[PDB]
Amino acid sequence: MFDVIVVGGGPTGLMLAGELRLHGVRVLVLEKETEPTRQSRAQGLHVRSIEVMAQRGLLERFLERGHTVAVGGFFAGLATSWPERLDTAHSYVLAVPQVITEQLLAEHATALGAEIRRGRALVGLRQDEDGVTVDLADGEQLRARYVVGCDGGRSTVRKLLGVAFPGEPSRVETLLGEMEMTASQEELTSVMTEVRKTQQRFGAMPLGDGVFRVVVPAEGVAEDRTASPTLDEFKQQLRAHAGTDFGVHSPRWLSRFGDATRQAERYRVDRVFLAGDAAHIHPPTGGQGLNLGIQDAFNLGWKLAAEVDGWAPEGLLDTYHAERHPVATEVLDNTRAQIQLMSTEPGPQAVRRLMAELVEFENVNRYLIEKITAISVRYDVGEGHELLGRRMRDLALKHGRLYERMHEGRGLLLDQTGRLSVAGWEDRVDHVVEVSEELDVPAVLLRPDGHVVWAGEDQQELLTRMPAWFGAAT
Ligand SMILES: Cc1cc2nc3c(=O)[nH]c(=O)nc-3n(C[C@H](O)[C@H](O)[C@H](O)COP(=O)(O)OP(=O)(O)OC[C@H]3O[C@@H](n4cnc5c(N)ncnc54)[C@H](O)[C@@H]3O)c2cc1C
Ligand SMILES: [Cl-]
Ligand SMILES: [Cl-]
Ligand SMILES: [Cl-]
Repeated sequence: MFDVIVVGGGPTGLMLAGELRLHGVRVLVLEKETEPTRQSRAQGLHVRSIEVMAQRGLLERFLERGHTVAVGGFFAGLATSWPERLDTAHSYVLAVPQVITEQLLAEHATALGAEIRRGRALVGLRQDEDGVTVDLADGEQLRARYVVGCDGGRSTVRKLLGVAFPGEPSRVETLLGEMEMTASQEELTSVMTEVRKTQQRFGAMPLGDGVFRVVVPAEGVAEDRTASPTLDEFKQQLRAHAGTDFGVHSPRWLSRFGDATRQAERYRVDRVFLAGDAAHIHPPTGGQGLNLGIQDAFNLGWKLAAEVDGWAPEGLLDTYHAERHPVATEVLDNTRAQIQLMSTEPGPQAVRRLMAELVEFENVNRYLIEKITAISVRYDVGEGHELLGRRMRDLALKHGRLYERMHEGRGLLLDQTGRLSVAGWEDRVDHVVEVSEELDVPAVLLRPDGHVVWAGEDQQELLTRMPAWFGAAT
């Protein structure tokens, strides 16, 4: 049998498979699609996702296949500028296609020793008090201690548990397409900016290889929710919302996505977990579905690997739902506000003009970017320092950065004075003694995902918060 079986070869399951392999966990990735989909969904990581890869040393391969972008207009298309005093060392946006993002995460999980069986489709599942039984379409049963559901928005695992999926349905659908056009490239650059003053969800971005990525609003709601949109439909929407069809060339692939904002009610149902789109779906327009799914698995990874090793605290796995469900609600809630600001009605247009006056303030622009990039996410840990909950930025230490010592996914203890020590938790927590100037506190205790659970200078105060997140001593 296996220790953990994840259901989904997407960027969420691959990120969870790598986090579990850092602790020697026999994992198994079940993916329905044999060949990975060539549909370029997302187009890059945000600041927090960039920091997540840096904590594992995966940032080099991402930066080799992409390029950094520091512009304005990521919040509801409000074309501004990038903030100045952004509390993060990776204050930029890496532009990598999701196909490359899934490719690097799959190669890293395979390099760490993860069974990725492509072509296996989960049909049914059931669980006892000792493990979970998985029934595949081919008829092969698989026993596992814990199973996590990363099988996308139409999650089969979620339906096999009764976990409700409440939220608002799809009301405003949009058309996306990677293509070229008979119109000049320089001519479209001057046309999009003029129409964007009213219809904000009309865009066009180049890919360098001669093709572009044009997103055009659609009319009505499609009843199939999976039917291939015709090319004549694409030009009819381009001529109605932009005044010119551009005469498109060869289209690589077309799609039509909705704006249904739904979120799972339970993230854990006793040995079965949900992550990524399996636990929350929201519109791609103002979306963090790739950033959220990565950070969801980045939160569950070290926690689930702590249970199979036997040192996890009592209700550690219960905190996955208690910490990643509110993050999905506020994200999903922000996506609705961003589409609302993109509405063409005279009401929402007046609110967008008010927001445009407020984003001129740097603190307002910084607050929105810190919330969108998810670098301001703060969990509930307890009472104490002002750092309790938030992650720790890449602090420049005396010898190298800070994220260069967290590759093994172990507990970190930044000790600037050296008088603090770990007694009995050496098997889970390291002891980095490096003086930093960006840190105004004597010592910080970091969870494997970077979030702070203790900050101070007392040894006895350290002895209080150590077993709360790392179990008892040896
Ligand atoms: C057009 C578009 C643009 C987007 N743009 C962005 C963006 O700019 N930024 C951003 O952050 N997010 C963006 N997103 C959202 C983000 O891409 C998704 O949320 C993300 O792909 C979901 O990650 P996941 O691995 O959890 O889901 P998936 O990638 O859907 O993973 C599910 C995988 O498991 C497989 N599977 C399904 N059911 C089963 C089963 N029963 N058994 C086995 N395997 C199964 C599926 O075939 C699939 O391969 C966009 C989404 C879309 C559609
Ligand atoms: Cl605007
Ligand atoms: Cl760097
Ligand atoms: Cl102003």
